[PDB]
Amino acid sequence: SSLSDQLAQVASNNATVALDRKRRQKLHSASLIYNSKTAATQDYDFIFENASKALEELSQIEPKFAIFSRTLFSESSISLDRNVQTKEEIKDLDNAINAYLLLASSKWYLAPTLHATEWLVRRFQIHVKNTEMLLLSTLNYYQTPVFKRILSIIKLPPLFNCLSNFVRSEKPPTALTMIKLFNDMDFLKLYTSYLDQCIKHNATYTNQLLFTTCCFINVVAFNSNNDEKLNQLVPILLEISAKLLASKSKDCQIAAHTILVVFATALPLKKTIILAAMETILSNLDAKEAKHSALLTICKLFQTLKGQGNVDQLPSKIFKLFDSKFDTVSILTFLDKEDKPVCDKFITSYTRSIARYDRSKLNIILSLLKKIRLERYEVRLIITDLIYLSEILEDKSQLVELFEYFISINEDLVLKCLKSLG
Amino acid sequence: GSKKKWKKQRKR
Amino acid sequence: VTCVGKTFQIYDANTLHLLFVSEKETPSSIVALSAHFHYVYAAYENKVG
Amino acid sequence: SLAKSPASTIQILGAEKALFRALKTKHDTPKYGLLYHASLVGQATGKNKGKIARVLAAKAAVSLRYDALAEDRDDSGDIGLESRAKVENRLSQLEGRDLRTTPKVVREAKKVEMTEARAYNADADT
Amino acid sequence: NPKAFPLADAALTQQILDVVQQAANLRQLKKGANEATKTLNRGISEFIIMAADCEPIEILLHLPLLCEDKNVPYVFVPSRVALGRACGVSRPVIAASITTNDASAIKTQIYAVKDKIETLL
Amino acid sequence: DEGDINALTKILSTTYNYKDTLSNSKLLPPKKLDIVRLKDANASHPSHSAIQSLSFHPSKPLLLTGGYDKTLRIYHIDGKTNHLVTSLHLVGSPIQTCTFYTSLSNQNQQNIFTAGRRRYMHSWDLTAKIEKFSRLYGHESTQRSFENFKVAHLQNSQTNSVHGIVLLQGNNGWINILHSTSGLWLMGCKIEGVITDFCIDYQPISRGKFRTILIAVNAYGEVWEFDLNKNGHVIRRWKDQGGVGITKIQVGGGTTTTCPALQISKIKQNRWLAVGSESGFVNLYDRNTPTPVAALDQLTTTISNLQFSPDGQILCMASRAVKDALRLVHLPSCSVFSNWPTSGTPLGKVTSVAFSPSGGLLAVGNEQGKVRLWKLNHY
Amino acid sequence: SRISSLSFRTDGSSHLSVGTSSGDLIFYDLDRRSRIHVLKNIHRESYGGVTQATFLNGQPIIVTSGGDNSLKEYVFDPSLSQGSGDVVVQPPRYLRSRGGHSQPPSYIAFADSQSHFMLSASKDRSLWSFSLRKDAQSQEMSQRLHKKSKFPEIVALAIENARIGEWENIITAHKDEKFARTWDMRNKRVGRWTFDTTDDGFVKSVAMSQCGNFGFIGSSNGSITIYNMQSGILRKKYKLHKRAVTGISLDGMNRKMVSCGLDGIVGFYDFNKSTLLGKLKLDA
Amino acid sequence: DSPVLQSAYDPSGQYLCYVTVALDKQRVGVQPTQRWNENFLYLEDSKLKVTCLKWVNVAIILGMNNGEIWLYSVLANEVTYKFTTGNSYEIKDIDLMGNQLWCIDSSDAFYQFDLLQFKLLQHFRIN
Amino acid sequence: EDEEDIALEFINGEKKDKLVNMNSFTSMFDNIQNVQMDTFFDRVMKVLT
RNA sequence: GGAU
Repeated sequence: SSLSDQLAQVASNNATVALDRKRRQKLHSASLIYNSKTAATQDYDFIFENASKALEELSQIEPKFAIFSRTLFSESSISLDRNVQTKEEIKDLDNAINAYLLLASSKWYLAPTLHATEWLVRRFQIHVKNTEMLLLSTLNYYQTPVFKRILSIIKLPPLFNCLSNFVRSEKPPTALTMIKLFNDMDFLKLYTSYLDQCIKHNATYTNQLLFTTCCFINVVAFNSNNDEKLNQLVPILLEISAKLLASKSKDCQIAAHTILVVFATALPLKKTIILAAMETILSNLDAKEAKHSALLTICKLFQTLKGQGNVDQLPSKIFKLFDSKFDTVSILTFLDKEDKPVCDKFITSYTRSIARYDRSKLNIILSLLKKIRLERYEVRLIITDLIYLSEILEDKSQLVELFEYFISINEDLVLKCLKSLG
Repeated sequence: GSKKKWKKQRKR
Repeated sequence: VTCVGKTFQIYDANTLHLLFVSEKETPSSIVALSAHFHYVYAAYENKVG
Repeated sequence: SLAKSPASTIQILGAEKALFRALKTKHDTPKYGLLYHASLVGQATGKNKGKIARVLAAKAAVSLRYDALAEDRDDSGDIGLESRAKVENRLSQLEGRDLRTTPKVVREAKKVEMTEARAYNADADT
Repeated sequence: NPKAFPLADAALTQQILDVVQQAANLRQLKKGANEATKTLNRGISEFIIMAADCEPIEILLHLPLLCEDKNVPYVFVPSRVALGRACGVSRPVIAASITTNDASAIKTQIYAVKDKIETLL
Repeated sequence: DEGDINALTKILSTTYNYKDTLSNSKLLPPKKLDIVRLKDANASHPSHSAIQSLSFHPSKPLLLTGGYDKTLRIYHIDGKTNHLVTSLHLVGSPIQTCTFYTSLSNQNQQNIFTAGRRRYMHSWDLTAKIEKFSRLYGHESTQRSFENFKVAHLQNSQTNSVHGIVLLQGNNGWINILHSTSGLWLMGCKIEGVITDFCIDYQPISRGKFRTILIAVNAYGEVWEFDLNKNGHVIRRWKDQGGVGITKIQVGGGTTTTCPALQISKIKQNRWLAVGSESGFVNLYDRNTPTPVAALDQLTTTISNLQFSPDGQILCMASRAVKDALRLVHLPSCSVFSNWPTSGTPLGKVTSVAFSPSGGLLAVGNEQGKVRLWKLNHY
Repeated sequence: SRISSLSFRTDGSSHLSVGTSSGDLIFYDLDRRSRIHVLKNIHRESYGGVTQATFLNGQPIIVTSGGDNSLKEYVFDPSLSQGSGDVVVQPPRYLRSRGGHSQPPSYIAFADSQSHFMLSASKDRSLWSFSLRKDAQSQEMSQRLHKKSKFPEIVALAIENARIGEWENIITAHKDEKFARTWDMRNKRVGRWTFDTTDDGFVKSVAMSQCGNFGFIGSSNGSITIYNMQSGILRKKYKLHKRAVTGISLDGMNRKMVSCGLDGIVGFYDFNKSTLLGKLKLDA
Repeated sequence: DSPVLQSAYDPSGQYLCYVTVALDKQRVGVQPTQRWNENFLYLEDSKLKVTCLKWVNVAIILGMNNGEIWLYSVLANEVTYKFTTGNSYEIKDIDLMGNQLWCIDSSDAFYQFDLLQFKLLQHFRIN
Repeated sequence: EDEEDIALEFINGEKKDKLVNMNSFTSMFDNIQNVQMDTFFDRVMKVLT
């Protein structure tokens, strides 16, 4: 490799050493609150005074911020330089700073954060070294003027190349360009890891989830034509929903519901994946709003199935999990509302499961069928098993009434199924 | 346009 | 080292350039090849060369 | 009278001086007229200002000529509201455009040089 | 749709839509309410056609006022899609205008359709 | 290091293939179509005129072609040789349409009907046993020529007998119905305006009972429905929304001319209905003041050919005005396929289209006398 | 799936490469318990897929081999993320390889007088160029057509070098094919001309003049057609043989041309004057 | 080319069995050499193909690409029995001597069968 | 009855669903500010429905 | 799909 390229690496390593006067102004002129000329006029102590008060306000909003007073916003931190710090001690700074950005995550709209984050920029040059963590955190405020100030002062990493246009630009980045960054498979893994920490740390908030949800769903749309890439999106994006569903937070769970539905409509998937998808949806289904979204997501997935076994009965484990989280009355209420989405395929599997595993709920089968019109073939499948029930299960009033219901509706088809089966 | 004299062609 | 029918060839990993080839063809096709520093052990039928 | 007018006039109703002078002198005509001071036009930028002016004026006629010729109009402004949403959607996608080409993520062609590494010796086993 | 009056019957719509399709080929057709409005301002329109089903119908209720003032014939058809269909465009057209041309090759039936529309009014 | 919430994570680990295999799936993909070209049918023996009509034999592996050359060239389509079985030149009879016919009851009966711009029509039982139909029994005024004719099955309910019928297009909204074998004028049907196109739909009644319905459309968009089991009486009238200058009409999802049945029980109703126009829009209707489900707009010329797949999943629509004016539509998604046809796809001025009863083969004729064959790998 | 090979990365990354008879190579990060990436169809399944895959000791380079007569090397580039690089692992990229025909070659020819390259055709429908030196460089001729699956296996081939670098200098015949295709050795790509027998026959014999200006095509029906390499335009047609012509040669002098056919006659022609100098009949 | 993909006389030479393609489906038919039979066995699957034709002394053994051997009775016009190998690979050839029946797969594995007992006797591969 | 009849019946039973195109969710960003995310999922459903 |  050329001496220039090998030399270029050297410059990156000591980009922040502040070697001569000229380098010092560029490093010190960086500011998120003030302009370049005033920033160079400032001194660290004055910066510490403002940042110290800002954190105190932040501490009142959230007690967790007070801990950084002991480590990052301490008076002795004024005399701390990163260039003079050894390898092991540097990661410890990297751990502390990375934690701090996460607590800044839900508060940048507040003014004091910018004053507090200024000290880290001016003292610790996070915009130079911890570049990626700062962008990934601030990413949903891309209309906000703070974000524009970030781009002007910061050197974009290779993955954030799309934003170079809006660096020192009067217009903010457009929502379209943000799709393009997410379209890159590599970046998805970056945002993947970043999101995983927040789930583990319970630091996620709605605006993150709203923007986070709003983007991947578009990546599905932008890759809709190209099936091969859509396949490459399955390992990474579904794995997100796994972590989001595992989270206790209802917002995280419902966020995953938005994610899951669009892929299934976008792509036909194996039933086993969809079967696996249900258990996670139902395993950590606690919040009220989560069930309503889940009970919509559940049926939409079943609508996507277009293969043999489309309306086959759910497995034993799945059936007991579903009814536990959704009593029969609840799904009856679901079928009561006139604005119900199309859910015939899910019900047909649901009714067949009831007959297979429980004898008591057959009288609900009669009620369920009346509420919803099932497909022609789907009705026939219901005939087929119920015929087996009569031969095996002892003839019940609800059992014959189910027959009588079908005697009233489309009498001929009952004979065909009887003809084919006995 | 098509301009065969204009050929009878629908405008999208 | 790669087996080629009754003979073997040695390629440089850095450039995939041929370095050596077996002086003679073995009486039987080689079944296994083991390389250890400057020596390569070739097995064919009941004889290991 | 304004309702009777077409959308073409409504956008350029306030720049007759520049209009008729431009028409007679073979020069470009006004594209904003009186409508330049509308909030939506202010939101637009560059050449998109001309676009939204045309789009807004067409809907301005739509909202207006409902108001003028309605026998039993409800004093709610609903048609204007849906008309407003359409223009806002038009503005959003129009502004969502980037004339400047996106830069691609650079993936340079680099070179790997093999390096010798220490390996455990099996003679010690034997 | 009481406002749209007079409304052409099924048979009368035939000849009108036929002429409109012809006028499209010979570049004697002006499509769109405002573009129809301009013809009336310039007095270059044989007659103006509108669609009855358009919602809100008030978007076109100005053309009768222009047409009456300028003594220009006008008439309504039941469907806007069919109007834009005959015009030869992929979008619905709720109103269109036939430009005045005494040298046109399709002049006669335009007057014939015009004469009937006189009778309808 | 050495229901359960982590189920979904495990299944992703198991496989790196997540797209469901379309082999098990029986519904064709919405946007991607798997098509491979085969050898031409006429390559063994070329035609000297345009392929006016194409028709697959219901059961036997035979393809029939007709054109102004005045010959019934039939080919044994196998996809690799496609040799000629026989040819029948008919002097002074330009061929505008031809079709196979098999009696719904007597499967042994096989016949071919061919007609043109003449006041006579020829039938061919299967030297050649050829016979000419030229008597209308007093209705000669209503008809000028037999160039446009379709063959359907009529059940006489009062006797339960079933037989074929020949349908014709009259001068002024008239439809003449003739006996397939005896050629007898059975009934006549009328609509207002100029008749442009008609088709046939069958509605099963009970075991062994079905009714045949004639669907007729005017250029404007009025659609008439006639019950031929009840003396051709009107049963329903409706208009094609946004319809003007209608050109063609067809049904799909059940039995039809392209997908005939072999016995009574096989009779099925068509769940689809599409209507063409000179401009090129096609309004699709779900037969199950109607409103179209979709309004296709891809082609910009007159609809000259419109045909449904035997299963009713694909709509094949074509126009003869310009070259390569052929599109395939997925159903019920109503989305046009993109991968095929391509710029390099050889189609020319499409003039004839044919769907095989089974096997998913496509035959497309052009002005140049070339019938190009394709296979749908999905079937 | 069926495992055929295994290998671990010893470059400091807890990575395992698993090879499968299906021809797919998968990489798994043991520490993170995730699949890094999958390489599909690197080696033909029909021939055992990946017979052997080994990480080089202490490098990010992995060597992959199979029964399809091909050896490939794949390298894992450094992460483009300044941090969390272990998450951001770049997919392995093709570095270099050596390979040849997957089936026994059907025809061979010497590329140059210096004898540094060989042209070889096999039943695998591929035309290859093999070096005769220690470099062992091997390339497959590009079949991407010029604008004015693999082609059928080559049944005949001729090469000249008089006008190399100026236009097409190779002619070949394809089985069950009624025209011949041109190849250009300098560009290592298909030529822009195709020669047809013009007599509804398959190509059975191909030859070129020493000057490199005339191409000779032998049909199965006994006709000989003459084309120009640079213009690909038919010039003359000779029709003496009634059966297939199996051999066609023009002397280096470009005066006397010789032909032979399955009918057993040998035709002697004056290329300059286009006259039948003589005809000789042999027993077989 | 010829429409007849494969053909075979009977040992007496009096009856010829031929396999041909109808649309995408292969059909097997038999005709009397000395002198019309319109009855053809039809392969319901397009992918299925007939690889081998062998008469028996009135049955014909049919080798499939599916990896199984069929015994077909011309009189009944149906497959009486199907000998299925463990592997799914296409059969490349078939030969018969009385009860002894030998087939080979694309894996180059020899197989032996018995018509009387309807059983796979042995399977082996020779280097 | 035959299996192909069952297959065609199942085919007929299938009904259309609106597909997701290029510009289906771009407007989500316009109305992403100060919106309850339940309503966001509901809007996603409405556009998907 | 094609040129580039």
